[PDB]
Amino acid sequence: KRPKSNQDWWPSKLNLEILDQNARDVGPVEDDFDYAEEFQKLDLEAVKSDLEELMTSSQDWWPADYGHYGPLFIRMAWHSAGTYRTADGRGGAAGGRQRFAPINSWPDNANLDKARRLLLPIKQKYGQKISWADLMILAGNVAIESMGFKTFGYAGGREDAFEEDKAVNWGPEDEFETQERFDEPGEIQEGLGASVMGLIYVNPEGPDGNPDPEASAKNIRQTFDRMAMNDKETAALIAGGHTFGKVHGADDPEENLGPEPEAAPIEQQGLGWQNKNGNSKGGEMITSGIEGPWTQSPTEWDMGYINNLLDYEWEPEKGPGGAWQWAPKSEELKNSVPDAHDPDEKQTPMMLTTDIALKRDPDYREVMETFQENPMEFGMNFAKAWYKLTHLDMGPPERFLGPEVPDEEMIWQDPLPDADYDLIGDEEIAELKEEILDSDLSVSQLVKTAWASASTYRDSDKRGGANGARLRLEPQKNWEVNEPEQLETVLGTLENIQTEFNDSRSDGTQVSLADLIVLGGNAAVEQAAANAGYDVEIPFEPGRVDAGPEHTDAPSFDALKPKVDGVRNYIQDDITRPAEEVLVDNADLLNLTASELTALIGGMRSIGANYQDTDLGVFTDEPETLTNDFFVNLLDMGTEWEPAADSEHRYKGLDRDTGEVKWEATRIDLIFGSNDRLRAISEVYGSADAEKKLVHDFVDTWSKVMKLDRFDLE
Amino acid sequence: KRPKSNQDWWPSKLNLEILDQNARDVGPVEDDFDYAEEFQKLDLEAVKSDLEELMTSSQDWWPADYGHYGPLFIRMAWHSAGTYRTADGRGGAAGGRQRFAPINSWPDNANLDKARRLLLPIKQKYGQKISWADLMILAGNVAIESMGFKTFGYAGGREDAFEEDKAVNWGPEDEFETQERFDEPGEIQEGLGASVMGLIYVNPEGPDGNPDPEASAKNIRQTFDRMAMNDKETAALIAGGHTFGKVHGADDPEENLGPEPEAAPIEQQGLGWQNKNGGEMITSGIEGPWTQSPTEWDMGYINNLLDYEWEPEKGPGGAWQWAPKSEELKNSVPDAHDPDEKQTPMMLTTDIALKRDPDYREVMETFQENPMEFGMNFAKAWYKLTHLDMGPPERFLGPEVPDEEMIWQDPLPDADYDLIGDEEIAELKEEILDSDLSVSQLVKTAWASASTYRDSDKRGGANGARLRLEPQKNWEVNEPEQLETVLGTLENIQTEFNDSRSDGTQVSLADLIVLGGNAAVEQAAANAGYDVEIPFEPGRVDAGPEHTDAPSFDALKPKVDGVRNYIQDDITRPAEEVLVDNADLLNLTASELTALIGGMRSIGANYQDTDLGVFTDEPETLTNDFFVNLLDMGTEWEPAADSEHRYKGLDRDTGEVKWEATRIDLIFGSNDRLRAISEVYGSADAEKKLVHDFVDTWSKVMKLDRFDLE
Ligand code: HEM
Ligand code: HEM
Repeated sequence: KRPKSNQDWWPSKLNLEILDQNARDVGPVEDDFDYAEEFQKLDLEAVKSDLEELMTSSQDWWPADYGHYGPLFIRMAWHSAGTYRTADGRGGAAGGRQRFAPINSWPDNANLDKARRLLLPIKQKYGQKISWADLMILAGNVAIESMGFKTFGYAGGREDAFEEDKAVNWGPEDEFETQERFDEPGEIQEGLGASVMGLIYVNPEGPDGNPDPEASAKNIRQTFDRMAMNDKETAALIAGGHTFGKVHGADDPEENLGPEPEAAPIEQQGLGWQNKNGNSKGGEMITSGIEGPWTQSPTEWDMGYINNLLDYEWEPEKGPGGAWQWAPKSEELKNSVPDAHDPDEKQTPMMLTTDIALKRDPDYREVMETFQENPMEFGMNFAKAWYKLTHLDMGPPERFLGPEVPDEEMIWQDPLPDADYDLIGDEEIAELKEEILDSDLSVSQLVKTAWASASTYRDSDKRGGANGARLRLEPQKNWEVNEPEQLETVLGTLENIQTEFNDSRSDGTQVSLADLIVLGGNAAVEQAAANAGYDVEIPFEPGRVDAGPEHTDAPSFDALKPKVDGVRNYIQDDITRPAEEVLVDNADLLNLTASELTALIGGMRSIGANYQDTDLGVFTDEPETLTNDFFVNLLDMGTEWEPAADSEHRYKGLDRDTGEVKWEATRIDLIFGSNDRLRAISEVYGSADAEKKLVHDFVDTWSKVMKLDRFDLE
Repeated sequence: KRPKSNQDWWPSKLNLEILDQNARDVGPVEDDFDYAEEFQKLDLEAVKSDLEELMTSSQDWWPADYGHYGPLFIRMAWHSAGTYRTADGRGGAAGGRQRFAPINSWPDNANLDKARRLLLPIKQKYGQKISWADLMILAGNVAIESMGFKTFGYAGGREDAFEEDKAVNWGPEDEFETQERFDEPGEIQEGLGASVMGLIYVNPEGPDGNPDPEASAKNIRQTFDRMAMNDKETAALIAGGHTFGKVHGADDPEENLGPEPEAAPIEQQGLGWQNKNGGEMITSGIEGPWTQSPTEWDMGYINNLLDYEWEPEKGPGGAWQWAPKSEELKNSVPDAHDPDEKQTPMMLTTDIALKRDPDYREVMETFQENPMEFGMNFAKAWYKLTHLDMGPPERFLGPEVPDEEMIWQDPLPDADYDLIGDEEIAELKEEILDSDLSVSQLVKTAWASASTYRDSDKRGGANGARLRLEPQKNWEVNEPEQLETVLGTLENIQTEFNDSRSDGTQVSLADLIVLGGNAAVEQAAANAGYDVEIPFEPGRVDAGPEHTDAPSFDALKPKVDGVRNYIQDDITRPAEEVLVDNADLLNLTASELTALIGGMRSIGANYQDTDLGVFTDEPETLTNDFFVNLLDMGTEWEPAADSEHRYKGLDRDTGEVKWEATRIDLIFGSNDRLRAISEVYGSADAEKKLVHDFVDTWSKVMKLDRFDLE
């Protein structure tokens, strides 16, 4: 049978498994070497040369359309990066997770198992020097280039994952190719990048399977927006992409294709969708169930897509695979395209409902008209959009490796300016820490501010962090959670210190506000530990710079705004999920393990760095003194808990005997004494000789978070 | 909502998560610090003194019955150790996993959340010096001692787990307290230690809820047998345990108790079964004490059971229970809380089972004839029950460990001789390689010796050379005929060496087996062009039949052996699932398992010397050939005709039949995660890494039962 899962018995059980993924690096790789180093040893041009040859080296087990695999590889790359969501930065091509379930078996990724299989020889040849992640995007680039279109650039550095990302919530649906996320097109439930479970963006036949182009445009626009693309970028990508290849639907996929990869027999060795007539038959190939090319020359860059779409009238019909597609009302395009495999046959172009959407929608139409009138403009926008699409989850320019990285840095890379001054030394670091502690700022204020600065980092797409001090810029400076009013006060004091420090130097040395914010936080934690009798020294890495509005796409940073913040015990009154679930989801972005999260929160409550300075979870009589009081008091059976009257997130801790109110807290605090696993960690920290251990573990986790975006140490 | 799992989309997806548990050590504890060292610092007597006081220190949130928590702690300890299964060694008290789901929420563990909570202050007071696992058993011991019965002994050493054991298959049922595992009592499906999902062993009311004691006895006998206990031990444990306390069922549990811990509100802070309404406690739904003095060791249970006639009835909680016919026992027991109230003794269907079943009755009559005999059968059975998953005697720690070692500990003799040195080792290795034994014979034999180890209960392993004794020497998988040949040759080497020595130095056959294996692996590596030096730990001893309970070792027999590509024809689960299950027992991660099998196939050490999975034309040469050829798209795979787990690999262009393989070999090229690992080892410049990873894993397995080093 099956060893069953606690998840099955209790559907609402905290999914700590997502944090366990941060406790180790699954896979055979040794944790002594970084991929960046290995990639640097790669002869990129040699790999591209091999990719070039592969493009026209048809393998019989999966015949190349028109004798060129290029279009297939472009789709592969498109789908690899296409799962990206701006909401949490998850999905995307950075880990090459298209290779693992569930993505590897999504209907929208049908036959991409074969595409990836074609690249295996090249992958084996270069080994660790090139990740599957980097290889898949490079294959897409070489494809495009070999078909007459120079790409804007390419960067390597994507480290391969060895399993799926367990933290990604792909939707509520209990079945692929079905949707329970939108009633009206354009109103998809927030936090999802697609309109249908198992699809990249939208249904190619139209919303809910109805060939309604106008409605389709609403979903296309919303989904692409959730994938960081605007109208011009979306139109450029779709049009540029569909300028190549064709759709496959020789027959109905629901009855002519075998089980997806995950459900396929062991002998298929990782492949899926076995065609009843044999995969070898190019003329019987089935993928989406839709059939036909978009242009007359499917393997050459040109204006064929835009011209076919705009210059002709189209009608909705049922294709050979039984799916909705569009045919031209004219007879000028009849059999105007050669058959993908039969040298003695021809085909007629077709358009997807989603293609017609670009022509029917007013705004998209304006863009397409402009593109048709200005080929160079079309090319320019597609080149930049393709580069963006394939690199948006790689983080800052510091992480872009290789000889093909453009000199130009794009705004979506959240670029950082150079430090035109000498860095502070050890003596200055000690000096500044003392000066910060000697100001009117409290330990709580300093800890709260440093956390506000670093807490925006997310390991999914490497965006956020303390470097740049974007906390002082829009929109962060005005985020409710950051307490704008209070924030300005703290930053003013730190700015004055910066001013006085810089003016007193005579050697060219300067300190950034970004560093002082973190340095003040470290000093505060050290002081808190000192008040408890412990002497700890937090390692500090100077060099963070102060980014300006010119380096910041303000609107794009709103996605990093936390709805729940554990360190500050902040809970937005709009959250749907239980507070603890959001807490775990956010902890994952900071690469925290269950134990680290526990030490962080429990240690923090001893210091007391709450939003609006509440006493929620602050189970101690000596605030700003780092101890294990949180755990000792949380575990005291002398206290009985209950939801607070007329409160949405408040709970009261009452003396079991007297009935007196001893403490107040939220689910963020109480989850550590409720969840079976977290309670086990709490018991360790709440024991008699575990205070020093908690202090050190807290300090280690604090330091870890403060340095998350310092890729220079990576 | 919440993120769905691949498990939900694909129910039959390989559960590699069980192997991932061997990769990292969740929990806040350092990876270096070892528990044995910390327990050594503990003042055991001080802990017992505190537990002694706790027994009569009633806490308002869970008032002690009869003013003594002893019985409750006994039940807590019995349930902690009670989930053990000999089949895989899983379950049991060694990790204190009663603290985590699903066990912490099984209906049979109702209100033990409170029992464990009572121990929290002591746990906090002593910290890392005593694990929850050790403390729960110690609490049971102190309870028994405080109520007038001396225990046989106690050993510390149980390292706390920080999560549930994902490798345990608790059963096929989709609902607690239901059973889809037996059609006739005494015929429960293989591999399960209980007759019902969510219960420790059996239904207290009777099989399928029918109060039939003769039938109940059949399930009691089979389940306890699956937990390593025979008739005398079973009767002694039940009678001894029920000499204490009572069952709680003031009203029906189905409508009077709140949700189990895992489903309880956050404010309950880990507790569950909150009563929705002198002791109105409700646990099992059955109500009443077994004896007149529930907090005193005596013959009350046995006398009440055997000296009176009993009849079944529905108690106040709506459950089956038995009442005595005589009015002599009516109101003979004080109420657990209401001092001005009395109660009549009761028996469970499972207790009446000990009287109605012919064989159990004979045992009980014997117990009643001599309390001293009953007492010691119970003392020894309680010790066994609570220590059977702790491994050999070397792992038993503390001042209360008995000088006497029991056969279930799989004891080992002392080495009454001087250990061999580096020169002797080098010499012996050469001697082995100079014999007519092949690289394959040596690797296979060393694997056969070491592969029986299981991390679940720490049984098995190469120490003791039990491979040469019954029943292992005759297991089909070990190829008896071939094994004898190897052992004979190695035995002659041992004899010659031991005689040649003059300073009293000797070498065990146990060590020669492993040394031979290592030498062979080092040779296989050398054939491929690699110089590897496998570390060797001399000191394994040769156990004899007197240190071996032969029938108990059959539980360690493999149904599937990946290294030897052996698959029993009676397996129910897919071979790859058994492979993963067995890999977990060897503490292997997915990558280690992958390196082990792949590397092993280049060496070629298959059962019956088949070419299954041996994707290389250079056998006994350690390379990454397995992966290179497995991943070659030039080859197409198909199921072998009329085969069970066999496949054929054909060249796609030439039609040449290149290879033969099993699901064991092919899963590494099919499963999404394993294939990613395979691609790494099958890469152009990864052969050296594969060789090293294989060697490291081989060495790891050979040393699994070397606790002396732990
Ligand atoms: C509104 C978004 C889109 C939808 C609904 C969509 C749709 C689809 C469908 C249904 C197929 C055919 C699969 C098959 O049967 O073989 C296909 C393929 C293709 N798509 Fe798109 N697509 C979109 C966007 C994009 C983008 C942004 C790119 C790349 C810049 C790309 C490029 C391709 C290429 C090159 C092919 C042809 C593959 C081949 O010849 O095998 N697509 N698409
Ligand atoms: C498979 C055979 C057995 C069955 C069916 C069984 C059943 C039960 C049930 C139904 C309860 C009452 C739970 C409650 O309502 O509070 C109980 C309690 C008890 N059991 Fe057993 N049991 C068995 C074996 C054992 C063994 C082997 C021992 C220990 C040597 C033990 C010791 C206890 C103790 C001392 C209590 C009383 C708890 C208290 O007073 O709170 N039991 N059992």
